[PDB]
Amino acid sequence: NATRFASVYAWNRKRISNCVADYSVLYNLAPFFTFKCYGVSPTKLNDLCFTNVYADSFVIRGDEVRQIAPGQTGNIADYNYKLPDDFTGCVIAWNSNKLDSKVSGNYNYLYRLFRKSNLKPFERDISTEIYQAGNKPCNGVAGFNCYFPLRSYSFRPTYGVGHQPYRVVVLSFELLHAPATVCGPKKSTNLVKNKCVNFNFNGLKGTGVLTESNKKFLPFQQFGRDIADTTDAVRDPQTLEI
Amino acid sequence: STIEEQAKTFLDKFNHEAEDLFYQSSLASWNYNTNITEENVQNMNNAGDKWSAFLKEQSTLAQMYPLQEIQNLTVKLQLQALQQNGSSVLSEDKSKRLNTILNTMSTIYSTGKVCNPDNPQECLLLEPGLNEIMANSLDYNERLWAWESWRSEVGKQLRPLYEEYVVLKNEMARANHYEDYGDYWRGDYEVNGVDGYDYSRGQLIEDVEHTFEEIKPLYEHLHAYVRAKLMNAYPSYISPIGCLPAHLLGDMWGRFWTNLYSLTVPFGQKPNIDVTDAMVDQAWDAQRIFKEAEKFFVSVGLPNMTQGFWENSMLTDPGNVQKAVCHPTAWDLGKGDFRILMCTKVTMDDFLTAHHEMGHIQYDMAYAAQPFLLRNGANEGFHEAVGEIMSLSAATPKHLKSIGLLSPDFQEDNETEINFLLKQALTIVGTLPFTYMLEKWRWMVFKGEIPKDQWMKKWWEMKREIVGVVEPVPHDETYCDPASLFHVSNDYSFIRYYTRTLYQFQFQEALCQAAKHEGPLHKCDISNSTEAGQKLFNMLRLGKSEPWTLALENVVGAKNMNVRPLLNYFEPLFTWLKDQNKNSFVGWSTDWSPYAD
Repeated sequence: NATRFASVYAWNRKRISNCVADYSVLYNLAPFFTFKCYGVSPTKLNDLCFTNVYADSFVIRGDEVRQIAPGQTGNIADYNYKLPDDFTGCVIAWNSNKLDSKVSGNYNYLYRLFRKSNLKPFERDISTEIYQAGNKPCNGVAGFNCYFPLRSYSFRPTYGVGHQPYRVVVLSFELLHAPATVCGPKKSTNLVKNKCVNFNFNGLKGTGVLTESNKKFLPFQQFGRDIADTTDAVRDPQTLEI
Repeated sequence: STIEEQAKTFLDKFNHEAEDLFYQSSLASWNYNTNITEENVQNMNNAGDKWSAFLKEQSTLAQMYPLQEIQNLTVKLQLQALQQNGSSVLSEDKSKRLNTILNTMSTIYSTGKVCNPDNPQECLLLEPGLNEIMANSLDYNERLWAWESWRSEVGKQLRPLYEEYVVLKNEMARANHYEDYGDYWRGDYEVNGVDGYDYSRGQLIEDVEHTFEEIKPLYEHLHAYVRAKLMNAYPSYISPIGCLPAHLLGDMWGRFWTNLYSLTVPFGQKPNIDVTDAMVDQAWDAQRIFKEAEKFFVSVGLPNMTQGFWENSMLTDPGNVQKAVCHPTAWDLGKGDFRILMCTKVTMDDFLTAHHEMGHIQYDMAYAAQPFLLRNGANEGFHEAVGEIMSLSAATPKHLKSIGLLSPDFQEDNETEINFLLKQALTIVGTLPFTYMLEKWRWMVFKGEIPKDQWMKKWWEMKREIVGVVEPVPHDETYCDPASLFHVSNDYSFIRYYTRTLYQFQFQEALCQAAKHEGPLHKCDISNSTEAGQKLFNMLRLGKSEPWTLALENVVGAKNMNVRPLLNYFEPLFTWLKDQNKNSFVGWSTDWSPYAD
């Protein structure tokens, strides 16, 4: 929900690490235009989580959302950015006709359509290289069969479905050998007392009766044990009470 | 560094402001057609000159080393639409004079003022005025004024203005390694790089001649049917042996024969098929007429449209304070978007153009992720040939029953479809030899084999042996009959209307062979068939990445331009015009003249 963004070859690295993800206001409300992705379903992201999450901010056409796919070739998918075969993220697009556009042409952020070679996945290429396709060199200018790359946007909110400003935020997920740091929301239930019920806590699982405790405790603890090494205490994960 | 690895990187800093400098002249021309103010015309000029200089700034810096090192087929087919230098190969006094002669040629065509020389005290406006007085005036002296005087006050100074315009037009194309400007319209038809499917520009001269030989039995029976029905209207003006006069064809020149339908009715006891009387009872508005017409696009198998089409484009004229020009043009404004500006009324001709102008949207929708040089037609006439397949399928009485339009018990005999097919004969077949004799006139005055005195004498000698009309007065070498139209004065291509009627018929003859329709092809409707879109989806997405020779292989399978879909579409029209022409004269002759008294 930013007010600015970046180019598709000048991708910033929003390093989401050591966070708590809240998808009850973003995924469940869904104020975006389309909500469709592959690999991992968005309903599995609340019950499964990953090591490092990386994000970006880039606005493209509505015709280039078919190019954002794992294993895709074509116009954008080999020359501006590339999605790998192990892509476990999701791609969300939203029409930004009232925010990201500009009257009298949008001449500020640039994008490409071709390249010298096939780039690597998540490659930040900001080069202004000189091309030479034939047998005579170009000395820095374009020519017959000599071309150059670097031109900006054409956004305006008065037209149809093809090249409206669509803000695409690719939330790339990555599971490594390191333990997880950023995970999604998980619903809670009510708490009943003075009854033989089961326990499903944040770090406890068992069956017992919840009564009022009269002992002292440390707030950085999860549970406590008695003199016979049995679990006789539980801290609430929401409130500071045992 | 390797020669084989380097394919194509032109589309970075060319193909992103080829739209964007045209974008700033796109809405500025669109606001010129909706909000005609004093400052909404100035933004067309300074932004359109930036895009006009963009095609000449990169052309001067593309003059280094030649073409023959390329290997890929995708490189060469987009290279032909950029290496045309245009006007930038002439001098400073010759190239900029072409820009000034094109602005004075479109001004007097739109703002012309010509009226009666007998009583010039009341002098009227041309374009809403003279377009509608041709239909209702049943007089010989009244129709003589609207054809002769219009080329006598507007077209009198174009004859010393078109002679040096042709001479400068030869210099800009002979330096572009072509033989003439005559193959500049045939430069889009040039196919090279594929073995077995090579279509040169010299092959197109015999191909229009090959498809014109078999239309001469079909056109001369329509030439003898309008003439035989004008005996009770004009008893002593039109000869039964000779040709028809050219000042009574219904329009300003005689391209369309649409106003000659009400006078040549075959049977007056049965009513015509009409949506206009049944529209005002159910109270339709502007939201209905595009939504059920877009239901025709879903039922073949093309996907839906989002909210950007309904809140941006309007269908109602924005008040009576501000003037809005509403000519039917589907706005192809760059890399796959369409805003529709149409002054819609309760009119059957407005209803068929709702399917026509949305048929140019569905061609550019499929290659919306393709480059802009491939975002075009397969030729110039390929864009409007795939647009009117939705209008001829919506004029079918089997389609009107499934929606809820006309009466559910309507009689359909053999004498019902003949009045519909002769309405299509003056829309499709009636403009077909008229497209031939003007494009052959364009291909005979550009090469320069003829002198200046045979410039206009060759024009009226072709019309008495190709289309079968004769002028009532003779013209000298100071007037111009073909140069008073919309396409020739604003420098547009006229080859695109001969291939409009040919590529449309090739697609509709095979579309319900997939949908399994038994009967004639004027009862063919392409709706309620999900497998009918899959034959089109490999054709709607090929644009100019594949040429027009390989584009016809997946529907009809003919690599050449043939006339055989045009014959069995009109199979009651070939049989029922034969028995009524037993005693009249078949064809025309070159001896009758109205001024040879």
